[PDB]
Amino acid sequence: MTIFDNYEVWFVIGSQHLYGPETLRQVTQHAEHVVNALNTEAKLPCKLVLKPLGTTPDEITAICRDANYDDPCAGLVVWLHTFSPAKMWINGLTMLNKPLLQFHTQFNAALPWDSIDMDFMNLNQTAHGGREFGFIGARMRQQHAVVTGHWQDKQAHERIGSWMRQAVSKQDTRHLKVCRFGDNMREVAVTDGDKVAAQIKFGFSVNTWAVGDLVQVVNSISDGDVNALVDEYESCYTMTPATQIHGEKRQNVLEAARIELGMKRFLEQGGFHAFTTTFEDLHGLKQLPGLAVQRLMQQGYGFAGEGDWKTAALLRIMKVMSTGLQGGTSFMEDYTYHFEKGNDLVLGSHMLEVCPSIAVEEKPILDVQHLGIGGKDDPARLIFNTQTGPAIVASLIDLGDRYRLLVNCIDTVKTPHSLPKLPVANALWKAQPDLPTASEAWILAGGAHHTVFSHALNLNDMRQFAEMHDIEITVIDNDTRLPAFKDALRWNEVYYGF
Amino acid sequence: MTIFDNYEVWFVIGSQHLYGPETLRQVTQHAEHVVNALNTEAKLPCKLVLKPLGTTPDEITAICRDANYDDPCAGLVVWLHTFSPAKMWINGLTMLNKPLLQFHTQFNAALPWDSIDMDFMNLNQTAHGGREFGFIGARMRQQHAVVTGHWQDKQAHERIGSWMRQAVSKQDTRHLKVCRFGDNMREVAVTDGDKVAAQIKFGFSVNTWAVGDLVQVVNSISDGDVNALVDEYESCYTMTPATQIHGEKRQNVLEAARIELGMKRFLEQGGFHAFTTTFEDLHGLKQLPGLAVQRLMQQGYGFAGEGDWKTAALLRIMKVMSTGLQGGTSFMEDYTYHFEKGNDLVLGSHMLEVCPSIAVEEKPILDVQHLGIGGKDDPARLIFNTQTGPAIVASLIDLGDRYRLLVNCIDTVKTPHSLPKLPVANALWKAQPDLPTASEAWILAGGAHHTVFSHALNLNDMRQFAEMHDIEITVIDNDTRLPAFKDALRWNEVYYGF
Amino acid sequence: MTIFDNYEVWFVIGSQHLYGPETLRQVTQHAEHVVNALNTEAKLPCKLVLKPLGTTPDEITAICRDANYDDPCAGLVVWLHTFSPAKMWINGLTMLNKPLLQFHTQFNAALPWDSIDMDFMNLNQTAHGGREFGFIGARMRQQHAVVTGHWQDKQAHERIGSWMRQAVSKQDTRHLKVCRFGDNMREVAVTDGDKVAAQIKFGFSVNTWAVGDLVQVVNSISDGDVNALVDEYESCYTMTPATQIHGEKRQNVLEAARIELGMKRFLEQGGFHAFTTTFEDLHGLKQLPGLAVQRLMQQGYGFAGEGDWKTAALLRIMKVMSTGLQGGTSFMEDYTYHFEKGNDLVLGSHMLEVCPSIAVEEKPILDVQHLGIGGKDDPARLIFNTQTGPAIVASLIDLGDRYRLLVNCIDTVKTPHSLPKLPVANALWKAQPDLPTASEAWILAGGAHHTVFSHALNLNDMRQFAEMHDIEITVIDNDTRLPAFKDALRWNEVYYGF
Repeated sequence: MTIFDNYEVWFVIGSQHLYGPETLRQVTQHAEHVVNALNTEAKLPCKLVLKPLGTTPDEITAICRDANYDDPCAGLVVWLHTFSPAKMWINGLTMLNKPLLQFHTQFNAALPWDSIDMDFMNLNQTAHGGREFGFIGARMRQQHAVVTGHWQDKQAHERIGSWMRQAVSKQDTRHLKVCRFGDNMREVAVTDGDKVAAQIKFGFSVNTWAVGDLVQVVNSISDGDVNALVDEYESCYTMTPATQIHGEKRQNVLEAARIELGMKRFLEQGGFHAFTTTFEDLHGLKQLPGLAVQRLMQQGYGFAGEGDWKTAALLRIMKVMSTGLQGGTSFMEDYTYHFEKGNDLVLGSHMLEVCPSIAVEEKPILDVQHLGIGGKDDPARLIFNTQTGPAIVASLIDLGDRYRLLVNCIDTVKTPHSLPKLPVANALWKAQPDLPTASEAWILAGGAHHTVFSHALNLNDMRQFAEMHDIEITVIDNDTRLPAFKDALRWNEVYYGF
Repeated sequence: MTIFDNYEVWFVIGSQHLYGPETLRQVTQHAEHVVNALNTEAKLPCKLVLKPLGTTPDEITAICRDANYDDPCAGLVVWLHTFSPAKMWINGLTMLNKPLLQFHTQFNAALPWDSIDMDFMNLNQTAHGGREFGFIGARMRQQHAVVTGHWQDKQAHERIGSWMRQAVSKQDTRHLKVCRFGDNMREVAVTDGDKVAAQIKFGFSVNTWAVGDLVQVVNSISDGDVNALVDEYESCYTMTPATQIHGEKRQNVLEAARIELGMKRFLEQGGFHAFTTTFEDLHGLKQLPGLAVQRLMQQGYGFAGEGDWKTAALLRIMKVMSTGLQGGTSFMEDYTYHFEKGNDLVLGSHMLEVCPSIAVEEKPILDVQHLGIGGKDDPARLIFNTQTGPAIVASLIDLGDRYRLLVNCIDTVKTPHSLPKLPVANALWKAQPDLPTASEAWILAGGAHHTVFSHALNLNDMRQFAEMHDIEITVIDNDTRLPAFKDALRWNEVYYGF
Repeated sequence: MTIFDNYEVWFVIGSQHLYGPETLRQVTQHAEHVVNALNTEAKLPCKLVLKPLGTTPDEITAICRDANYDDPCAGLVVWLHTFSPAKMWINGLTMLNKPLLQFHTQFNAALPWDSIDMDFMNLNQTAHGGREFGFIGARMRQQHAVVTGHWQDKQAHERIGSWMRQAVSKQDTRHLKVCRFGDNMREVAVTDGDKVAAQIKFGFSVNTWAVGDLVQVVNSISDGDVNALVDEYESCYTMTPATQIHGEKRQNVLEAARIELGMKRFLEQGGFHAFTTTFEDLHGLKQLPGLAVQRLMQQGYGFAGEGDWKTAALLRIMKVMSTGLQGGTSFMEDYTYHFEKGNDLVLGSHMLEVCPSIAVEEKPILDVQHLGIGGKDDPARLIFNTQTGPAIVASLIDLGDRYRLLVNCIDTVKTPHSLPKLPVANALWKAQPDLPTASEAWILAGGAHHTVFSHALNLNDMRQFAEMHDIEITVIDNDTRLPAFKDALRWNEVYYGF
């Protein structure tokens, strides 16, 4: 059902062939226990596969070599059970293109004070075997996450799982394809950048199909398929008068449905996971994609406005990252502010394309469209309010020589009064320290008007993402002060400038 | 007539106000003498304007301040007639946005052995004044050029003017706009890159207009204007049978003409200096621009193949750069090779778009057109051979964190046999160390299949260009040997890495 | 027979799916033809295996994933028959742990002037395809080798063959295991270093077994096996009076034979490819291994003196690298100098251990003399002179933070007089530029007394070895002038440090 089902994390036990046939018989026993117990009762993002024992250099190397080849292998989890001379792991860890997590754990939870003896110690001694291995990861300067705790520790399952979540995100993105329909909005900087660099670093691809190629597909959709989707609109949304049968903008709705169906067929047949649109190039289309883009976002496709491939891929990444979690995740742009002592708010939205995934209700579908921008018909769109609660906004920017991920922790809030004249959906939030510091820190630290908004993911998730891809995370939240913030920008600039 | 006539170089004399009103009266005399003589008899790319004497700090700052503000000022050439203490220049030089050359010259050629005294020595002491000014330039790591010689020395004139050329090239590029008709060829790397970086570094802009916008201007061109251009095709070119009036592909000639006029009206109204096309987006166009692009390249515009804005911008830069010189500057792609002991040759061409400024003859305008690529009607193009003699091929590439300019010296040669079946123009050359070494260095050293070919400019011009923009020049010529070539790549990597 | 024959180089063809089922048929035809002919008629170090066409991104990534997994795959030679957009290669080149060479070739040698057309040019377009691929290697800063030439050019074969040698070399060294009997000689800096850094960098393993473990195996070898080897000694060497039956040191010949068998059985059962010994620790051994090490060197094992694992390894690597070539390859030490005008010579030798692979005649085998260093009985050894001709002397040293490969081009020479009182085998050469400059340069550039001498290999092989492992090559040859030599040492220091 889920794309987590297409991945596994390998459970690899580290130790040494020089123990004994019986001793190693005992460690597999524990391993088979803990792994089964975790798969059944730990509710982890995906499955753990116990691999044979990593005892000798050639076997550890063999595990890594298989791990690289196996496309369902999203990373390794190594339990350092006994004492596994890090030198065996060298050759393996050198070749290994898949992430690693050391689970620094212990079979028993309490120390058996009265029955502890050398034949115990000579089995289960992760306390120092774990540390020897920690060194070689540090010495080689490899990522290597670390989680400590007993294997039944619910808090440890939580940390282990979020790591698996990132490990899976990492693999998927290697195959993530973005389709652009036209180029960037002219004279814009932040949405521009080096697609080659992005593919090298993250693995996602970005290529552009001419709006006309889309238009051909849009124009081939049958009137029946068109009408069928409008029946699903009628059942999913609250149709305004102009929207219903006999309404003045009834045709503008069918045209929207058509476009959505053309964009769907196009993306499915091209195998794409995200896309962009541009209002400066819609020759052949009746209206700018609105409703269409909203529903596709909800169905899982990433998207960003004016040719903005970075955000579009980021949306898809974070959408996949959020699978099985409760929360929304949308393309988002800061539209305007409300200045008021103690209640500085940011209204978020876009031209049209906001994802219903973050909504509360059942969404009105209107046109009231006269969208002057683009020079087209009145586009259909979903209008709605955004759910209340803790959220994050993230932006990935290209600084030229490296990437930086800015994430601002925010809190969404109910609109204080209705919004009758606003023909687009809205999100409304209080930005973390406070608006001035939040905005100033965001502006100082580069980084853009386009973001991904998410109720599902949090600061902890984005920190792991940044580490997993070795990029600077710039954090804006309740603990942000600008002097420290500025210093961190500088000190990171020399660090990541290497 | 020339765009060199909208620019001038400022002749600034350095001295110090402590010499005497009459010593200063004599340096001005020399300066007026020198400057007048050079404008009259040195045949320099553009005019020298003698500014007032730079004797105090405020005076020198004022001159730099003016130089910045004056759009026609392409740079300064400074003569240090006497000692002009360098601190006086610090504030002027810290704000100076224009490039600078020290003309390390003297009024007298010969030393007047029998008359020389302190009077003569307090006047004209460039021998040491020029060295004090060198210090400050080097101390501030500013890219100051130096030419040493007597002011009448015709070799100095040459090098002085060669500099003035790059100065003017530098200013024009700050206003160079590129129009892209669609995006990069999909999946292609070299043609891609950071348009923001390029604008920051070189000052030229790259933005994309929808083929639709062009298509609109192509369709509005009137029949009379179309047939008028076909009257100049018939007068300029040798028309193949299919090209003439009752010919089977007369229609395809008229359609090329209209594409040309549409492209020219669009480019003129947009104020553009170079442009690109992409065969993966020709919706609304009858045929891929061939003839049209070739005549626009001859008329001055930069152009490159598959949304390749760097090479297109480069073509325009090098065209402008080559004004008043031996001409022959074109878009080029290395098409195929000829392997034979002591005669390894490269055939250069492209799909269609080869500029006729490098032609010998006066060229056939054929259709024999089946161009499968792009999937449009049969293109009109110009077939011709390239002139014999020394040339260069240049490629500017984005290494992500910086740019590299590759230049290969070459020698074009008349084809040994006719090319009756090849429906495109052709260059044919010997690459200068030899083909294997020249191709291996080019491959090793980044940088691509698209190039700017030129008879009119040489390696020393490109060297100054690279100096002027502070970028690596990777040189491939008769003196190239691979081990040392590779070492330079390494050592330059760390140098230009900060 | 060779260990080259357990390795294969993959012939990987770049193209693109958009060309057509028939165009792609023709490239596979050329491919089958090229590869087939090279396997038959090119005499390459090992076999080329043609992989399926690399046409789409997922196919190219598959090929790299497979390439990594397959133990016999030693590298890839890629021919970009057609333009093959390099972004398709990114995800694969990112994971590719195996070395790559672009063979910039063409199916035809001569341009078919009278028949060449778009058809021919749709197919066969390496001239541009190879350059786009060149870019991506250079942008990703990967080591991609390149050879340009028609595929029947015999010099291209030579150069491509040379690359494969290094490819096969690199894989074999990944499995190379060194066995140390004792630790490094006390207070020596050269032979000491980080064995982990080495394993990380090169993949060979160094681990010390105690001499008591070797002494056990030596003591367990039966008398009949010992005598069986003394038969093979009598038939291979010229035995001195004291060596022959009834000779005063006949029992010393048996004790060497018994030690030779003790080490060979120990090395076989351990799976070792190279080893070291130390005279400060020979407890339980009747004599220092002398003839035993020389014959094992001949038989292909790596070896250096007092716990010098780096050189021992290097011997094995360079012996394996040289398989099928004509030349010696011996462990060596710079024993003494001859100082004369125009006849400055260096006598090479060691305590005992000099490899008979570099000898001329059939060697005398003596226990001629009393080795008074850290031990007991007079050891047996092989006395001989070295071949004449061009050679190289090399050494890998560890500068703490990185490795450096010193290579001095030399010329061996017949000994101008007999050597009747020297009981060790000797080499004698005239070091390039000259003895004062070569020895200074060698001392200035870190490295040490222990070296690998080799007639078989040359400077070109060592240059390719250094690139393959991204280490500094420090070359000392006729072209070496010291100021420039010091300069490079500096400029490399900053390049490789960081």
